[PDB]
Amino acid sequence: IVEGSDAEIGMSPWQVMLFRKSPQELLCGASLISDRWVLTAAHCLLYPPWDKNFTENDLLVRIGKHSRTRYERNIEKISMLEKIYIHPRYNWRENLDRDIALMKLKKPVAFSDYIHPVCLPDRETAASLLQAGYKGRVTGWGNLKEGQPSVLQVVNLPIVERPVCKDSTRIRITDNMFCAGYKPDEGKRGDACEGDSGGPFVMKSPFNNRWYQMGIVSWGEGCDRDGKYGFYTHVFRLKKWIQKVIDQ
Amino acid sequence: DCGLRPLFEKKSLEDKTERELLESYI
Amino acid sequence: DFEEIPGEYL
Ligand SMILES: [Rb+]
Ligand SMILES: [Rb+]
Repeated sequence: IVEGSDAEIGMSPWQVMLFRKSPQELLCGASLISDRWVLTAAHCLLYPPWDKNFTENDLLVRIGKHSRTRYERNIEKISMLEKIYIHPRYNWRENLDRDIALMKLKKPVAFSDYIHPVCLPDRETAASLLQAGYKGRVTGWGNLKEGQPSVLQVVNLPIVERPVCKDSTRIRITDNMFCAGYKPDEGKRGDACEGDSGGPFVMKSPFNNRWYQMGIVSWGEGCDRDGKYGFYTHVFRLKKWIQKVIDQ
Repeated sequence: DCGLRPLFEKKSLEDKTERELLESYI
Repeated sequence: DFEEIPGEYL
């Protein structure tokens, strides 16, 4: 997060850290959607252009964290992947279309004040809140610069209109993506940055007071570049795949 | 139980920037 | 830059 602010304690309890066992480094963000399921970007696990192809035995899920680097004893919970699922049609070759994976944890995790899952939108929720001008919130331990937080950062950002998104890049934007960020004019900054991918884009419902994850941090070009925006996976468009792997 | 925070929503306490989100949903 | 995690968890 570039131009974000320090998260308050317990502000994002669904916020999960994706951590490399060896060498021990942060890979990406992710979110907790249940007690055994974690939602992240597929590009966090698999990206052939960069020889990246992480396995289940390769990583650790750390939930309940505030601090980037300390091991928060008695607060945070570290778990093991029982299995990883990438969307059969994730497009790494062209545009990172369908950048979404599900992780099944080796054991259910218990909820505390620091650990609590986020809701997944239902069709009418996505309809009323996934609108241009409406702000969503991203959190992450990623670069604060186009360098590292000591604590979880937040930034609130507006969703931008499809046309403006399409005209700011050369990449082919699909119906499974939405972009978010301020216009150079609005002259407000903030953006995800390296380290932040796979974390959640979330909105609070004005009807029932809940937090809904609407996007996943996917791709962008630079951090907090003018006229460029963040691309996020459209979680409701992929909802039916998500239910599929969870019941099956 | 989804989306209601143990420390905020459940104690009827607001975080310090949520109002920025709610005010935008017109 | 990370502090040592328990081996319990590896
Ligand atoms: Rb274009
Ligand atoms: Rb921007």
